[PDB]
Amino acid sequence: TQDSNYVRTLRQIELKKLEKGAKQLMFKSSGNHTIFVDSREKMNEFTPEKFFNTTSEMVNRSENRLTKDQLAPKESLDKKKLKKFKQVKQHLQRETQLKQVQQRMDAQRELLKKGSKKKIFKWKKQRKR
Amino acid sequence: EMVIEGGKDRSIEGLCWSNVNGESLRLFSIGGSTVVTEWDLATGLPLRNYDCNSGVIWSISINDSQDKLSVGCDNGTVVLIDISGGPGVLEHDTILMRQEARVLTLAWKKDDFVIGGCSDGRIRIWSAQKNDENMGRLLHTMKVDKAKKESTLVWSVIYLPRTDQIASGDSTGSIKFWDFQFATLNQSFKAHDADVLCLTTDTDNNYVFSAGVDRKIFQFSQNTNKSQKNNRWVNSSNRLLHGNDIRAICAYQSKGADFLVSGGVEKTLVINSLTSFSNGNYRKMPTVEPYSKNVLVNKEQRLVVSWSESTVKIWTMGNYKLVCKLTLKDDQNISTCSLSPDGQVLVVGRPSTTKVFHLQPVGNKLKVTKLDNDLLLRTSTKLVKFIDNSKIVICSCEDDVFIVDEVELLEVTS
Amino acid sequence: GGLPVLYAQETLISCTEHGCTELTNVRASPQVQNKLLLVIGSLEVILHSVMPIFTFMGPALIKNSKGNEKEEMHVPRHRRVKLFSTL
Amino acid sequence: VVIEPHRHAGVYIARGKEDLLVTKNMAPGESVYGEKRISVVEYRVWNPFRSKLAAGIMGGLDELFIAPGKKVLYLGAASGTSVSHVSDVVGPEGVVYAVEFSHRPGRELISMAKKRPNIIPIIEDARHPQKYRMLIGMVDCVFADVAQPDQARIIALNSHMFLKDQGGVVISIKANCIDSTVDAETVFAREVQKLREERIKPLEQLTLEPYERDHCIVVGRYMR
Amino acid sequence: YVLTETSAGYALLKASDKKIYKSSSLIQDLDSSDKVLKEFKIAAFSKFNSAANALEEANSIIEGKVSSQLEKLLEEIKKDKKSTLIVSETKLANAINKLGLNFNVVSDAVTLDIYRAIKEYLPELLPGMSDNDLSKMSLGLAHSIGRHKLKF
Amino acid sequence: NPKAFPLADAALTQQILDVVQQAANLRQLKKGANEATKTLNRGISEFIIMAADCEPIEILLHLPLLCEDKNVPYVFVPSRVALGRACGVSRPVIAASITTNDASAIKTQIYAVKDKIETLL
Amino acid sequence: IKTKKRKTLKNLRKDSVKRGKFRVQLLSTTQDSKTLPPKKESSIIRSKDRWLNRKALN
Amino acid sequence: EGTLTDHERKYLNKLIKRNSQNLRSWDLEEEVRDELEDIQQSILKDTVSTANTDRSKRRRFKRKQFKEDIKES
Amino acid sequence: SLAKSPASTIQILGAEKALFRALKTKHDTPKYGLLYHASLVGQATGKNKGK
Repeated sequence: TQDSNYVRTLRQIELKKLEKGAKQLMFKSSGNHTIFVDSREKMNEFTPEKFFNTTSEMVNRSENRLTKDQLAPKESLDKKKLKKFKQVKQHLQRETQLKQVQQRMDAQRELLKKGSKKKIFKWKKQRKR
Repeated sequence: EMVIEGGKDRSIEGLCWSNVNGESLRLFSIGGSTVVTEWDLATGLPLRNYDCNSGVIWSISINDSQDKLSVGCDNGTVVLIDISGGPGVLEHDTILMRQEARVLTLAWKKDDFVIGGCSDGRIRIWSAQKNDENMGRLLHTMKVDKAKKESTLVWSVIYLPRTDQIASGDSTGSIKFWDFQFATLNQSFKAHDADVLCLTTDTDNNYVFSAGVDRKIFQFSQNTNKSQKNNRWVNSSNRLLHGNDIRAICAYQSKGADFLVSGGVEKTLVINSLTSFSNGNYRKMPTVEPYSKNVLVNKEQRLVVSWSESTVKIWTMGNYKLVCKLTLKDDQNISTCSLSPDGQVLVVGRPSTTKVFHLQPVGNKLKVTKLDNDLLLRTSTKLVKFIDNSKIVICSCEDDVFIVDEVELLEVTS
Repeated sequence: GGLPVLYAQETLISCTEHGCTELTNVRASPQVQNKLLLVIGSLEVILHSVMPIFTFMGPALIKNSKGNEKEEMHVPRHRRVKLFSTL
Repeated sequence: VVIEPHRHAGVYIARGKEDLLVTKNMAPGESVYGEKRISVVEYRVWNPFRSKLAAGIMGGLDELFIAPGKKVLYLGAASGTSVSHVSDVVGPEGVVYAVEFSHRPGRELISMAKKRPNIIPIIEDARHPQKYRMLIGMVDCVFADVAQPDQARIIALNSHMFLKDQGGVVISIKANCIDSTVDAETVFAREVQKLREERIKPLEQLTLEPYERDHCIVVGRYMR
Repeated sequence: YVLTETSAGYALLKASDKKIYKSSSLIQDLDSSDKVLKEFKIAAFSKFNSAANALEEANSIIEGKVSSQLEKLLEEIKKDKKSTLIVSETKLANAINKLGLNFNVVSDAVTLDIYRAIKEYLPELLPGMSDNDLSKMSLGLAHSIGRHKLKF
Repeated sequence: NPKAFPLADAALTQQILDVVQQAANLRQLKKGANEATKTLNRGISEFIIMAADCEPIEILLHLPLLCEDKNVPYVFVPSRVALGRACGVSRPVIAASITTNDASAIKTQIYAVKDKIETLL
Repeated sequence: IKTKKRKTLKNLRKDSVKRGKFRVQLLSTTQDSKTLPPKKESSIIRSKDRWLNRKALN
Repeated sequence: EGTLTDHERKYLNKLIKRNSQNLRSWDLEEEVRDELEDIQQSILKDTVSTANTDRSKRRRFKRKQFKEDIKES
Repeated sequence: SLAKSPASTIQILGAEKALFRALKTKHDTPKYGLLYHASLVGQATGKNKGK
């Protein structure tokens, strides 16, 4: 029905909306961490979480890990956070779908320009004068 | 005369000298990894260890007039290092244009052009000259002939200044003589039978001596006047000299001395007369000329101590019995290791940390008991020689002399 | 200035005239002579009272070390003179 | 909608409808590269994805030397976008010394440091502290984001000409700009050997994985 | 004695410390001054701050970033004619340019240590200007001739 | 040509011009400077090749700035008539972007060229 | 009496392993790696020695 | 400096436990943090596609293994 | 940030609202925009001002 000329602008609208929605989203850090210590008595007893001078329960989080001197509306947060992540993922599948639609429609428009063509889709190598 | 030994798990696959006119001769060597180690020539200590910024180092080439230095890394880079300001000084100057080949060998032409053979097959020619618009850029990628069943990779390349050429040796034996300007192949030889690993020349380039992994060292010549009118090389003479390999070669000339020195994976050192290679009386060196000795004996208990690298082994006579074997892990690069005039006190030397044990012979095995001598453990020792049965003398790595269990000497003019 | 550095070096060599010093000081040489007088008192009672009466009329380390020398050092009259010259 | 403080004095986390890292304002009323503002006093968010210090922070350091009264040098100052939030967490009585060689981003640095009087920008190269001397004295931390491969020589020369003792060195190294084709942990081991040879006592390192690929932050104290 | 030409505020300023030459600079961090010992040892000699103007800022910028033959630097140099002794500079090029008229310039590897020691405790004692005044005058010079001589 | 930052060598120029020939065979590139900036803004370009042979070089070096913003690889080539004859157009083009298609038949040589371009910064 | 010796030698000579979530590497004495600077990069010098003991030559 | 730890230990432990429970209750849910982590993982894997860079570094490492392995093709 | 823009958007830089409503419905996008008040597209006559 519509066009490459329509679907391109729609996809650009949605791509910019997606990137400045991910600009406000926040992801969890991961991967590793490594502390450098002088050789013995830190290999004998390993370094615990208490190198950080924090509590023992609040060390698994990669975010804010409040120490002791700095350390001394129930379902709505989680349902809106999961709905926002669902909305960004729905934006992303809309991006992929509009991308493949513009892909096939642009190929179908490009197939009728010119060229000594043959279905194998390749062109006869002669430069467009 | 002088040995500078590094201990367990360290190599050297490249080194070069620097002698500017009026100052100290210095060695820049590599290890296995990413550091140009500038050694002293005073007391066997690396006075500077420049971690080069890129890759893993593969070959050094000093520049003419000895102010610049080229290393070839493994990511693809060739790094220029400026060395000016006497000893101790090393600064990164520039890295030249990257590529995707493990750069294997380098050689300067003048202070301008660095020729580098790389592990794709190609030898490339970077330019690096001050006050000129193409600095850091290459000029040509001349390409050696490949082979289908094997990745051909050029192992060495040198510059020939009289006939303005570059000689390349590679991993098919194809020693190829390329022209420098116009950047293409003057002539070729499939002389060798396996990997060519090194080559050299003399001071006015009438000869090119190549030597590879099938140990056949042969000499291409340009001696006759019509051959230098054509500036074309012949496959003049051949010589087999070795048992297993060659892995390096060098040449030297003077008006009283002219000879070639080669060596390989059998551990010797073979010397030929340079300008008379077909005529010359060659000479094999012995595999050990131990002018820093490695095995000591003593006449109490009739025992022999034999210290290998970071490891000592003690036995005694009578047949015999291989009594004990000590290995040391804090001691890495071994040195002189002398025993008492009694089967008690053994001092083992290392120029960083040197130790003393005493020995309880319980019969068919020994018992070794370390004793803490901390002034000894913090000084640096070249010779330990056991004046009396308890006290010893020590030389220093700083030209002092002390007594363990103080001494002065007179100075000497420079 | 050089004589002040000489006085500080001599005091450090001993540890290893105050009225005339304050008079010629008030008559960066002032701060150097004050720090020298403080070091000389650190490493002398009536001269110290005259030096307090002179030095109150006039840096940071010299004042802190003068406080240290004063706490090392009737007493109501000296404290009254010091506080009245400060206020 | 609720502001909650972080480990370091100057950086907070906005909780509420969504959780995200955030920092305060020195120049009120305006964003500087297009990011969101949250006014509950105004604050400006700063994402881990186009910064490197921010992704290091959300990875979680241990003793970060970025201080709200002390002076911080930024070398390898990109076109705004990190020095703004470093300026915000340093605050008014401190100062941030941005320095950047390539002077196509120099226009962005000059125009942004005109708006906030807490940055001072320097346009000379990161290799010549003799050149951009005369204007800096005794900073209290240095933070590098230099992409040139001699990162250790650069931060070493700038630190021991400029950084005082027990001053923090924090660096964002990237694997591929110094040594490609060899893995990340190997090149970080090589870089920290170069650092310990240059006696910056390295406290801690992390690789900041899911925000930005194949980098590392190395923190440490300087021990002269 | 001491001859160290610290260019910090708006032009040159000579350091009149209470120590000796580059050998005492090799003993300086050995003493590990770092404190009120340094704050009492160092003292001012002469600070040739012409103005906070753009012209004086650009002239001192050309001095401290090129061949240091500025008129203010030469005028502060021609104010110690009692020995024509050895001075301690920072940059190699400025040291070589200062070693062209009746002196002995030097700059080697402990000059940076004494320069660290005087950049820490510079604005307390030597110029007399307040620390915020220097922290803003540095911003002024940085935006003025840190930009416009190098950026276009 | 001092503002012409990285320009390729002889062999790298030859291999990228053969891969741009195969790209023009398979119709997987967009040619011209304004078309290059269009496809760079809409974010499809694998890499950019640009010819340092035009009388201003500033007719093309505006796309390096957003190319550095979008981290795409980019490289110069010393001949615009070579770009034209290799791209398959009778006029001398300036710039050419290669668009992204993971289901190609030249994907591996495009990616090897892309690594050889992003290695020299 | 068979492998406990080399097991305790390994567990004293190795660098430390990941406690909790993250890992900890040690830091050697600076008065060891000051007289013999590198460690030989085994993963590439085994490559050069493998090429020189290639099976194609004999 | 004193750390009396008689009433101070109990007060500090109770205050630290209450504040740590408050800061841990500020987070969403330990059970529902399995779906949000999967959505974040998919969004990251389709936004910041570093798998192409990883495969490119794998090719750049495979192209320099000196090929004593036959290149027969 | 005007130089970093193609020739097509330098053409249609003005009349973007007619552009976007013509894109999101089915019409034909405009051709002059803000350059229409220049001195040369007024010199041309017909659809020659479009070209």
